[PDB]
Amino acid sequence: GNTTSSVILTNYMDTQYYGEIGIGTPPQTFKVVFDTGSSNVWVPSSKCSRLYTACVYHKLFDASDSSSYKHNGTELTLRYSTGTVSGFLSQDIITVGGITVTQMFGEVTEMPALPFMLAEFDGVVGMGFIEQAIGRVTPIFDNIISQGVLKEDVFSFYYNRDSENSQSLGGQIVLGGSDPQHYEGNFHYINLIKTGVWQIQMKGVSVGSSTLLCEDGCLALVDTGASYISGSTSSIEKLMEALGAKKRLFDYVVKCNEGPTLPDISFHLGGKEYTLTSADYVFQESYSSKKLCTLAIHAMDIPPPTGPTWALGATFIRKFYTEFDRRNNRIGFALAR
Ligand SMILES: Cc1c(F)cccc1Cc1c(C(=O)N2CCNCC2)c2c(C)c(O)ccc2n1-c1ccccc1
Ligand SMILES: *[C@@H]1O[C@H](CO)[C@@H](O)[C@H](O)[C@H]1NC(C)=O
Repeated sequence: GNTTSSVILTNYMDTQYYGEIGIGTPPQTFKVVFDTGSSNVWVPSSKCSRLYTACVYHKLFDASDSSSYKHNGTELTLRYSTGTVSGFLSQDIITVGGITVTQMFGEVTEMPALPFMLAEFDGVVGMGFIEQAIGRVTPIFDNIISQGVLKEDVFSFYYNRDSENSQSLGGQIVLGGSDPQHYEGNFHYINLIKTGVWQIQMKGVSVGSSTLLCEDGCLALVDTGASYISGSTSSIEKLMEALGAKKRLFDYVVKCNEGPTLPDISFHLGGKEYTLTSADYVFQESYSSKKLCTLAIHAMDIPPPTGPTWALGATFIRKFYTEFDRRNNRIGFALAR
């Protein structure tokens, strides 16, 4: 094809980057996360019981008001690291930044308050492969590819650092290419181990001088939907000990005064070193000794086949403009701007 389509994203507190999609005729609009760590499209359904408070706060899809709706009704359960959703399959017309696709998506009827009440987004757009799609439903990007409209069989992610300003731009996804306005230098491509998962080989994690972890290799899933960089509980508990961070219920803290003194964290990928400074991974809300600052790193035990793995989420993507190459089954990284 000849076309490139861009989706503008909203940056919510550096943890959620969401765009807009339209479903049905006339379009019903939803705030969605474009997730490379999953392959299914879902939105909350009007058929969701209002005893799920998450369904009371989010925008619901009503099939009754869509003229393009095609019923299916097959049940589906989508299990994620942070929680689970259930619903049934439905078919309709989806609009993603100028591209219109006939897509099979989940109408969510069971949506727990934890974590979904914390979500600013209503639904999810899975950017993974059909190999990871629950119910073997064709993912949205495969359907866009089938239209033969895109210049390249690629998609890119730009996540902005700045969240507290307007006119700034929260982020951007480019379908069919990369925006050279948002990166500098050249892409360094790392090939995927196998097709089916946006996962690459990682050959070490360095805290300061020493390569404290992942010597003899480990895995790294490049997940656009993950707020933070994650590792296994054992890798994390070890990394956090090295930094001097204190384990809480869910997230790790450090004394705000100690934040800028923290050592650099480096990730060995495709023979290159991808380094994060303490400015990149500490939520530096203050410098007070009497205050605690959160780190944009946490533990996540991802079960097999995918895991155990590290996950390079928004924390990593903010520093490195990421290109997802479906044609050559590789991931490209470049310094973001
Ligand atoms: C963001 C997201 C998604 F895109 C698809 C499915 C589930 C989630 C929820 C969700 C996460 C999640 O389970 N996944 C798995 C599939 N790929 C995306 C990340 C998640 C992860 C793993 C984190 O390390 C940190 C926050 C997370 N949020 C989260 C963020 C903000 C508020 C509440 C939760
Ligand atoms: C739902 O869609 C799938 C497409 O893979 C089809 O094989 C199945 O029979 C459908 N069920 C209904 C009730 O339309």
